[PDB]
Amino acid sequence: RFVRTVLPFSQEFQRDKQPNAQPQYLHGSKALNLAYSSIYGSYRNFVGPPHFQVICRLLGYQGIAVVMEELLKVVKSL
Amino acid sequence: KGIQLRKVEEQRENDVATILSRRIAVEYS
Amino acid sequence: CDLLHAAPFQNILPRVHVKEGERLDAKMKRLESKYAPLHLVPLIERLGTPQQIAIAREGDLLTKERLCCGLSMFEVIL
Amino acid sequence: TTQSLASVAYLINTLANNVLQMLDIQASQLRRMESSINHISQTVDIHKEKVAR
Repeated sequence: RFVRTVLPFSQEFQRDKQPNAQPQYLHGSKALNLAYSSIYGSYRNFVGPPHFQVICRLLGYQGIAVVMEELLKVVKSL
Repeated sequence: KGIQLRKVEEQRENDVATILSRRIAVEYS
Repeated sequence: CDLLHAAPFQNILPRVHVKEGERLDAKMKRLESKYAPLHLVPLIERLGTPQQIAIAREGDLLTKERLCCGLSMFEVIL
Repeated sequence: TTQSLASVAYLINTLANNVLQMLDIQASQLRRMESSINHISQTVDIHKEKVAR
């Protein structure tokens, strides 16, 4: 399993701003949204086999190929 | 470049549907 | 997992139980005959358009060939 | 009065029949097109999977 570092050495990610929308466009309602957020809140602080399998399913083969190529480039640069 | 384009190239009346969509979106934030 | 799911439609069967008096080959042949309708390729060829048959063959080929069939990928990265 | 009614009924029947046949012909052709288009889509995604492999 992967767990975050005790002191971060990188915070320049500067992610985008979360877009707000009605509950219907979300899981469906405030209660449903809260329930799903609570359900999925256990995976926030770690990365494991579930995340890897979801990534594989979502990236098929093209995503894995391109990600590994970029990782090889990064390793070569470093 | 894609994220920069998406940020800058954002979105840009006498249609009832548009007016209603405005009221409900305003009742939200 | 995908390969396990695709066995019935590719004439892939498990090792059936064999008891004294009955030979393994005869039992396997009978089991294959029982599942003959489930087979796609031959069925499509028997009752199918030329275009449909070609597509089916291509699909079957894509389905049966996977990296897990004896292809390694970490060695190239190393 | 008896005649005119028969003529009108005959014309309406023929016209109605023709319209029904036209609709049937169109629907069948649309169905046929839907099969060819599905075959094209199958070929396209098969090619995409081949490229990915």
